[PDB]
This record gives sequence, C-alpha cells and structure tokens, in this order.
Amino acid sequence: MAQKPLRLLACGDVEGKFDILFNRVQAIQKKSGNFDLLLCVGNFFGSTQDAEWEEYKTGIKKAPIQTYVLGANNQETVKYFQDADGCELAENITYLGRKGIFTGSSGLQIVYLSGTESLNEPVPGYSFSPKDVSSLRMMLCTTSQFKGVDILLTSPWPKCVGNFGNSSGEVDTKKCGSALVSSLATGLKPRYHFAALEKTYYERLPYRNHIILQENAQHATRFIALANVGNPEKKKYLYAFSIVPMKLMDAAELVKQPPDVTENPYRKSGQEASI
Amino acid sequence: PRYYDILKKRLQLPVWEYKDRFTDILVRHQSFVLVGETGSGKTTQIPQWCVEYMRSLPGPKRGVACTQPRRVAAMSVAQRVADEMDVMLGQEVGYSIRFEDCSSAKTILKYMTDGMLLREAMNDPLLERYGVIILDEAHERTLATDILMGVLKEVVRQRSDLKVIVMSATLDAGKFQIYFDNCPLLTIPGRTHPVEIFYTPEPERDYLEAAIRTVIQIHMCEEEEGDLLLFLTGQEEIDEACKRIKREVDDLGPEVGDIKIIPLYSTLPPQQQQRIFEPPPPKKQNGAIGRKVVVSTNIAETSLTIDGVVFVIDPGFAKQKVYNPRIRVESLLVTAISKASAQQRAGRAGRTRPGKCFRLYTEKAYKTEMQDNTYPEILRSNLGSVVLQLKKLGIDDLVHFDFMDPPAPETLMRALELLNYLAALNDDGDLTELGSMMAEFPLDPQLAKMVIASCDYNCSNEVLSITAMLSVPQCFVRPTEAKKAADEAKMRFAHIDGDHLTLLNVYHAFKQNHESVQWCYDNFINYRSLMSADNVRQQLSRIMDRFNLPRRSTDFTSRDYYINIRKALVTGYFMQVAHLERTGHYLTVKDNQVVQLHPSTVLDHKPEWVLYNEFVLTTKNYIRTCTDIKPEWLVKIAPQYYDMSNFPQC
Amino acid sequence: YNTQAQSKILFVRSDASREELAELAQQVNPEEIQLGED
Repeated sequence: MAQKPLRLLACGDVEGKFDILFNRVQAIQKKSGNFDLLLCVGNFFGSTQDAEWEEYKTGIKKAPIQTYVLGANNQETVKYFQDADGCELAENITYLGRKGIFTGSSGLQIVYLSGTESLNEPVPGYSFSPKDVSSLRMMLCTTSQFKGVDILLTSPWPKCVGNFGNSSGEVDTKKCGSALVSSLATGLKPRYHFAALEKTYYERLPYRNHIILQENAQHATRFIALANVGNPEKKKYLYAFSIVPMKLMDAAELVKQPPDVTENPYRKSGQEASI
Repeated sequence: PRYYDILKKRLQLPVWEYKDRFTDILVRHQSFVLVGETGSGKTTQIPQWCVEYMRSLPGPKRGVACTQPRRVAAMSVAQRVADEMDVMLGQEVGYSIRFEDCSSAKTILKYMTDGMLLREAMNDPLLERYGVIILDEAHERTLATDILMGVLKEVVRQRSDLKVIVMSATLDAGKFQIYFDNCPLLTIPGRTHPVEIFYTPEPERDYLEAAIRTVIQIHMCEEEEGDLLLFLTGQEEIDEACKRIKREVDDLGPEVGDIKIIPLYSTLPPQQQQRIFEPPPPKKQNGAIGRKVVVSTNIAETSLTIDGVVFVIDPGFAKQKVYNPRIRVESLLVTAISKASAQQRAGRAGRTRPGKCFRLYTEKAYKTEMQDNTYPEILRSNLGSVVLQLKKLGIDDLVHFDFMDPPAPETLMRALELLNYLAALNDDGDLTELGSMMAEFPLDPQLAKMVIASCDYNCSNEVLSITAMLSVPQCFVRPTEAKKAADEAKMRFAHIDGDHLTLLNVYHAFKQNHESVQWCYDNFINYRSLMSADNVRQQLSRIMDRFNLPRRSTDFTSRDYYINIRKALVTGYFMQVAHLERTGHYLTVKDNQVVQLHPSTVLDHKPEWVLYNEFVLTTKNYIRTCTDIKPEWLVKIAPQYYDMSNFPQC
Repeated sequence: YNTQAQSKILFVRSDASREELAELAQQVNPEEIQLGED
C-alpha cells in the first residue's frame, strides 16, 4: 500500500498558556480531524511559577495529542527539564532533549536543537555549543546517500535568513539570530524549518538547497517562524501542515522547485569565501 | 477534429479575452497599435478575426494582409493559420514572399514579407486588394516595414475604408501611437509564467565558450523538464558551436541525457525549418531529462513560439545589417542587442511553465550599458533599394516623407547619387523608366540595373544567372574538414575572369546535370542555393518577360563572350570599382578605400581594375565576388560618373 | 587559527526579478491546512 500522508501541528511560544493552547487544539481536531503530533518550538514555560502546569503534571488535565517540546531557552525555566537527554514531563508531552534525531515509525525524521548560542565553558543547561552543531552534522551528512531531513526544529531564528526572501517585518534578520543555526540548516537541508522566540509570524518564500549549474538539483526548504500563543496582535502561532516523508517520495517529485523559490540566504558572495 | 483540437488550444491565448475590445477598436478606428508579448496569440488569432470582419463586410471580398519581416516566419505561420481556419494553404490562407508566391484568387488572408507588400504597393498604391492590413512584429523596425508604415499613413488619409493594425511585442508603443495620428493602443498583458533572471558575477571573456558550457550544465543539473534556447549570431558560428556542443557532450559518456540540437536559420529549406514544431525527446530510462536545444539566429526572436522552453541562454549578440554611407559600404556585423530584445529572449522561458534566463554578463552591465530599444533597420541600411521602391510609389519628397525614425540625409544623398549615376534618375532627380523597371525586381539596384542593361550586350541569359547566384547564399559548400576536396571541386568551375563567371559555370553545369542532388554533393555545390537560384532566375525572367527584356546569349566560342558579360557588369557596379595602385593595394573609385580581394575569390592575381559585387568590412576591408574590367570601358559606359573634371586622381 | 576540468560558470539571480515575483507569484503552500477563525 501507499501510505496516507501525515498531518502535523507546529506551535510557537506557549509561555505557560496551556489551557488556551490545548483548547484550541481540541477545537481544531473536532472540526478538521485528528492530527498526529504537536511540535512546540518556543518558550513552553512562563517566567513565574505556573499553577496551570501543576494540573497537567499530576494528570488532572491531559494533553489531547502527543506533544514534543524544545527545551529551556533561559535560566528561569531550566528546573522543569530534569534530564538533558530528554524525558517525559507529563502525559502526552515529551521533552526531546538538547540534541538528537527522532525517527517516527512512519519514517518522519525530526532533528532538534534547543537553546541559544553560547561559547562559554562549562556549557549552561539553557544553551547550545559548537559541539552540538558539529555532532548533529556528523551523524547524518557523512553518509553518501544523504538527501536531507524532513523537519528541523530550532528555537532561535537562523542568522541572515531574510536574504533574497520576502520582508520579515520588524525583525532585522542580519543582526538577530544564531550563526550556528544557519550553518546547521545549510548542512541538514530540512523540508520544513520551524522557529520562534521573536514573537512574530514570518513565512519565508522557499529557497533551493543546491547551487545552480555547479551542483546537481536538490529539494527546496520552507522556513516558517511562529508567533507567541495568545498574542494581542493575533499573529499566527499555530501552523497545520501535511507531509509525505522524503524516504517515501519519488526523486523527481522531491526536487521540484516552486515558481517563487529564491536563492539560499546563507551563501556568502564570491569575495568573502577567500578567507 | 484537428481543427477542434487547434481551437481548444488557441482559445487559451491571452488575445481572446480582448477579441470584443479588439473588434470594438477595429470597427470604430482606422489605425491602432496592438501590443502583446510573443506567444500571446497575435500572429495566429488577430488576422483570423480580421477575416471574420472582412467576411461580414458587403461587396467584393478584399483580403487581409499580415506582414512578417522574416520569410521563415511568414511561411510557417501561414501553414499554422491555415490549420487554424481548417482550410488548405494557398487557398483561403496563402503566403507571398520574396522569390516565392503561394497565393490565388481565393486568398483572403495572406501572410507576407514586408518587401512584397511594399512591392505590391508599387503596383497597387492604395493597396485596394486588402481591406485590413496588419503590420505585425513591427518592433523589429525592419527596412521595408518602416516604409510600409508611412505608405499606410498616406493611404489612410485617402482610404477611410482601409484598416491598419500595427502589432508589437515591446512597450515602445508611444512611437507607433503618435505616428499614426494618436491612434488607440490595445495592450495584451502577458501570460508568460515567471522567468528567473540570472547574471554572472564577472563578465565572461569568451561568450561562445560560455554559451557552450551553460548549455551543457543546464542539461545535467536542472531538474525541471524543459527545452533550451541558445542565441547566436549566424550560420557559420552556429555550425561550429553545434560541432563543439556535440564533441563536448559525447566525451561526457553514456550517462548524459540525449540532447536534440536543431538549427533554425533563413537558408534552411522549409521542410527542415518546419522540424522545430516537433515535440522534445522523452526522458531516458535512467531518469536523465531529454531536452531540445534550438541554436538559432534572431529569426526565433520574433513571430515564433517553441513550446516546452524553460531555460534561455543569452549571449546578448546578433548579426545586424550595417551601411556606411560615407564610404558606400554595406556589411553584416555582429552587434549587441537591446534590453527590449533581452526581455523578449528571457520571456521565451516562461512560455510553457516557469523558467530561468541565464544572462552571461553582470547585472550592473544590464542596468547601465544595454540600449533601451533596437535601432530601426532604415537607420543602418542602404536606402538605394528603398528609394527605388519609394520613387516607384510616387513618393517624390524623400526629405519630408514621414519616416518614423528618419535616415541620415547623407544616406539619402547616397541613394539619390547611386540612382542618378546609374541613369535610374536624371540630373533633376526624377525616376526614369529604367528605375521604374529596376524597382520591380526584388534585388539590390546594382543587381536590378545589371540584369536590365545586359540586354544590350547580348548576354542577358548569363547575367540573369549570375544575379540569381548572387541573390542566394554562396554556392560552394566549403566544410572545414573538407576544404581540400571542396576547393579541388570548385577549381573545376573556376573562371579566370573571376567569381561572376565562376558562378555562371556552376549554374550552367548544374542545369546541364539535370538538377542532380548527387552531382551537388560530389562537386560540393549547394543544391539548396541552386534550387533557390533556379527559383530566383525563373521569377526574375518572368519579370524580364513582363517588361519584354530579351533573354540573349553571345557565342560561347567568341573571345567577346566573357568580355561582353564583363562590360555588362560595369553598367550596374561602376560605383563599386577599385583601381590597383602602384604599391599593390586597391583603391576604390571616389571613396578611396584601401581594399583587398576576398579570400574566397578565384582570382589568384590582381587586375589593374576590378569590379566587385560586395564590400566585406572585417579586420581588413575586403571586396567579394570580383571581376577583371578594362579602364577604357569606364569612361565610355559611364562618362557622367567617370568625368575626369570631378573624378579624383587614382 | 582565527589569528591565522573547465571551471564551471557561476550565476547570481537578478534583483529586479525578485520584486516582480514576490507580489504576483506567492503561491499558498499546497500542504498547509487552513485553520478557521475563532
């Protein structure tokens, strides 16, 4: 049999607003059918001790869908994440860990990188290091048959992501973000890259993963940045999408470029590579 | 059923959303401009609706003229639109082109060359055969089209029933609108899919190397299915490129997908030109994309739509006709294109699906160095053939006639000077009977005069053969790999007095060998040029017969046989003569240009005086198709030109 | 360390084509599921 395509939800900064988020997920599932997974890519916890979280931790309330969450983006929230390699925080809510590869039984491959960039030694529990980026690349890109991954989840935006694409509004993408996330994205080539933390919604035009007439053609990447839950400006914080995993796709169909595709934003000009 | 499948396709063209708006303008207005990108449906749909208009008008059915600058374009679109009207070609839809007329008394839509409607205008000055005349692809601003714009601006003041439609693919409509008395504009929007525009980071030093490399790289690395369009400047450069692209892909081994290379240039036969409408090759079993690459001159720049094109390669060059009136030289030179041309080139990509245009020059250079519009051909051509046609049209005031982009007055002075000294004009400048006959020949005036005046030297059979061999591509096929065999075959026909008599020998031997295709191969003779020359000769003779011009031959055993031909040549080309100066270079009469015999001549030595058919401006000045003449003939056959009072000392 | 075979043709995309393509050609992501209003 040819398998039915998966259906997924991606969520931005939750910020401790668990009741608002999960009621919305319940309403959508009642209306449009069941989704397989919810990926929460921003601040899951708020700054102040959250009475709401205690009801979920104890099992009085239960998440309506299997939820994977990215980690403690700051010092205030590190206490909620007990095991750095990942652990179940509450029923149907699982912390993926600092870094690793998740491969679902459908074949969906998700690579995740939690935290903000840091060069300090010892590495803080709320930060990622150059070692984290290098380790992920070696696990996947060293195999001669590597084409890319299905989904990359990071909390900060990649640095210089606004190059060649449409306007990112109020976020200056050259000054904000993490250069390591940009380098990681270039090597891993995700079909979807979800991010948050900048508290705004931005769906960038797709960019190609190959260099025209220098390398053989590769698939395009769609980068989507999500807003914070319950924001007053009503920016889009929950994104629903349906994906066939790369392993099941025909090679000719996978590499097809949309008409509005742009250049890869992270590629330096020919004068700067001389260093 | 084939008509219905054509109908399903043609109804999707952008123009059909404007058919009612087109008809509303056409009935109410006498002149108007129609702008639409190439592939919008202009050449195919607009004249058919004019046939619908012309069929509903009462009275005698006048035809629809639609001009096409290019013979290849005119023939192929006439065939196509006959298929769109479900009629036979040469019945209700026909074509008429220089040296080939496929029309009849049923023809109500004729696609034609500019230089045939203008020639019909010389015989029907109000163009009464037509009720609608369509000036299509007028943004090329060809030499005969620019004249036709002014002729129709005269006729519209005299014929309120004639409708004139100027069709363009460029945004330069303001020139066309204002010139036809502030006529309306119908702008047909594009339905071209997006074309990505790529530039190189630095300027390429070898644009031919860059063209070959970019063609191969697209074929290997682009995942979209799609045909390639490589633009080049002309036949000889395409033929070497086609050989190079063949070698450089054959060395890449079996894994590369099949490429279908197809040349498209004006000297190809119709059956080979029609091959461009064939589908691309299929994708190979290994997944490698099958692609077509058309390596074309500017004949593919306008009027034509190659379905399946996704990738355009633009070197930015073409061959344009140039005339230098201060030295009376005509030449073909390779020149840069305009931004308008480069946008039209790029817009070929977006025709069947989204696509890409690879421009081999920097994006900075595109903004500040490329010209906005292509120069009108009248600004860069010898007006001698046009002034001869203009005077035959009753256009006496050649100075204040409304040219859309007027030629330099000096260039007009050269056209009058050429015709005055030929006795096609008198000293007052009026068109003589000799000129009026010369204009009817689809020839250059030098060639037209030479055919007519050769009757009095009893050698008009031979000169008509020479003119026909000159009115067609050069007849010696000289392959780079086969030069030795081609020259040794050519020397069997080489006449000592030069190339005109060598062309005569080739043509006579061709007719004596019963048009044999095999004999042409075995002697490296261009069978297609010769059949074209035979076609040219049989129609020019029908023009000669129309003017009762006697087809005469001199006795072949007479010493004066070749001598009389050489005298007859002087009657048209006495201005294109050079004298052998004491230091062994040649000096052209009056303009004093230092020239050399062209390396394709049969003349191994230098006569004291040579007549030449063509001046060839390159890295050196050459004169091509040269013949020995005696100086005592010059002062006797052309005393007005060879008056020693005004003639320079040479 | 911070203190310390014919060459393929490189192509860079034009600026002008970007602006025209962004407005006219923004295709809605075919895989996106449109969530309703509250």
